Amino acid sequence: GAGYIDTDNDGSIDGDELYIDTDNDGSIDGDELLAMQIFVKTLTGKTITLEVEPSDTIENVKAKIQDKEGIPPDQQRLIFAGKQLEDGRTLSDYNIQKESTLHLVLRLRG
Ligand SMILES: [Gd]
Ligand SMILES: [Gd]
Repeated sequence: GAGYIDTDNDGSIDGDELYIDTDNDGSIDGDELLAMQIFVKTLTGKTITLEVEPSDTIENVKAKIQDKEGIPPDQQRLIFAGKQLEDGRTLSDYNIQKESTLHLVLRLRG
């Protein structure tokens, strides 16, 4: 879940006020302050917006794609600026940051 919250009480909803609730439990904790949105460009042309943290593993990222799109992780390979992404590494390992684009290609074995 994501929503705007008027933290500062300007009365004017601002860009630095998009908050992201990863757990979907109604709140943002200290860890979710670092949450971000990344984009995943698929082959159907559809672009998926993902809610992630820099500590998320690529395997987690793939699990989230399945929640949203129904695609099994075994069928998923992710690419970021050339480097294909290893399941056990994190978004931070690859220096994947807010509003980065990942490419989702089709995994074929052998
Ligand atoms: Gd504000
Ligand atoms: Gd939360």
